[PDB]
Amino acid sequence: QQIDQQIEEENIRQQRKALQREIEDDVSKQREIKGQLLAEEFERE
Repeated sequence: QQIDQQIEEENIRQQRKALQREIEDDVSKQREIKGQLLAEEFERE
């Protein structure tokens, strides 16, 4: 039974990555939004 659950302990060490993927979305959006907004700043002059 301990081995059965020793394996589960590793199964659980194996959500952070999906948040990491999200981290990159956060980065891309803000980076590109700054460019979109500067393009808007000119359009809005």
